[PDB]
This record gives sequence, C-alpha cells and structure tokens, in this order.
Amino acid sequence: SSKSVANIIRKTIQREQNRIRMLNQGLQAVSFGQVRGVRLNVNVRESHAI
Amino acid sequence: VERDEVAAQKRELEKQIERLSQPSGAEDSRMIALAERFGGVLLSEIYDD
Repeated sequence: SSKSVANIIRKTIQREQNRIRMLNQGLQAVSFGQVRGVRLNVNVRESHAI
Repeated sequence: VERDEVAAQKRELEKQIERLSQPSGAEDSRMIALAERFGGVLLSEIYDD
C-alpha cells in the first residue's frame, strides 16, 4: 500500500507538471513594459521528494 | 510431511497473489524498470479498465 501511494503521488505530480507546461506555452512572448514572458515554475520540494 | 505440503501450497498461493499486486498485476519483477526506464506505459494498464 505504501509503494502504491508513492507511485500515485509521483504519477499525479508528473501529470500536473505536464499540464502546467502545456498551459505555459500560451503566455510566451507577452510584451509588457520590459516584461517579455511569463512562466509558472513547478518543482518538487526536496523535503518532500526524499 | 502434511505441514510441509500445506506450506508449499501456501507459498505458491502468496506468490501468485503477489504476482498480481503492482503496479498493475503483471510480470512486475522487471516489467517495472523496463516500463519507467522508457517513456512508455504498460499495455495491460492501458487496457486496465
């Protein structure tokens, strides 16, 4: 059960990262003042990865 | 002798039960590494539902 829980957490994290990366493509090259692009950076915290 | 025979049957039963356990019951002994090492998905899992 613990192994399954870990695997499902990993799978959900991967899916959400993929979805956010997909969404990010639409905000490429937005010209606002000196701002030229916007990104939602998603990462896995080490304190929780371990 | 009866106890050992029953134990052998038992061990076979738990091995069979485990073989269907994770990630989706299959030849997970090496199928796991063979599956995540490459950007693919198990066919059985693909037809899981």
